[PDB]
Amino acid sequence: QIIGTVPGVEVGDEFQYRMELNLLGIHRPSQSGIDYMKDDGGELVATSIVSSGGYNDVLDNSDVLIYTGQGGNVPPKDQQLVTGNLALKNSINKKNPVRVIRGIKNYVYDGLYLVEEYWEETGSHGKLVFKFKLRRIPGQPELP
Amino acid sequence: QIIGTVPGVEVGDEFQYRMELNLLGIHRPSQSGIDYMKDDGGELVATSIVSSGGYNDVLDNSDVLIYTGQGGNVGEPPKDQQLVTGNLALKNSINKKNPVRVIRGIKNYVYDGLYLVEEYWEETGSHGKLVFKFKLRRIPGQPELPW
DNA sequence: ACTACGTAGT
DNA sequence: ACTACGTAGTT
Ligand SMILES: [Mg+2]
Repeated sequence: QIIGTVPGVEVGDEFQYRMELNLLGIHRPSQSGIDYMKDDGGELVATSIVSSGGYNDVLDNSDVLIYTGQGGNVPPKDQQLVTGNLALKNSINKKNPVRVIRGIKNYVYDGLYLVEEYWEETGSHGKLVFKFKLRRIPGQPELP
Repeated sequence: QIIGTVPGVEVGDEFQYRMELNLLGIHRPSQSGIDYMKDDGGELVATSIVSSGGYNDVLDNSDVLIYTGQGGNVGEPPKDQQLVTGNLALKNSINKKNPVRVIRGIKNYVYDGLYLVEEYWEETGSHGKLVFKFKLRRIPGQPELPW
């Protein structure tokens, strides 16, 4: 469970399957968009996320990414501040890097990001959704 | 769609996940336990099976394997398994006497070698619905798997 | 647009 | 036993 850059894995590096990410230690979950662990105080923190179209994420060509939280069937219900969602929230204060893998060879490693903030939105269904603002840490190579 | 031994793939060779099997040409389906094709005459035949715990397969340490058919919600309202697709392929493979690759789950999968399908039968489970069982015997003369 | 012994953590 | 940004081959 590495935080930050993983040996041998360069920005721009591509992969065909979620499990290749698992093998390399990039992203563990087979399916879940968010991977996390415990810190040196047992609070949850985020290590990596996947944005592959599973939700309505905002992936322009900028250093900022809006990542939707997980859950809530997205019969609709409120997303919840536990697990990955929680991990991501905590990662704002912890200011730790988070690997970002983007879907498109179906996945590219996008580099490191910090979680700057989060908020709740209320969708059409009437239920709660989380949104996380991640900014790409400066100084890294660029992905075409 | 190869029948029998696949180049480079030796008995005892291990694999972490199912798509690796697909890549090597060992077992094509992403999820399904049975892989098949059509023969010179367009009848279905089986090429490989996976036994990973998805059902109640009998996997002692012998040359004989009891493999459960697919379907019927058995891995969700119970119903009769049906003699089509893989099940059918496996049935036909009894007469055709062709080898079938066997991959066993446990690095989560091992190649177990080649087997022949010797017979099949129907069982009636508690639910009251039909299930197929296939008796496969390991072809003699192959290396052995540790266990 | 389906069936399907997927698959890694609560 | 459930949760969850998973996949091939349509036989
Ligand atoms: Mg069909």
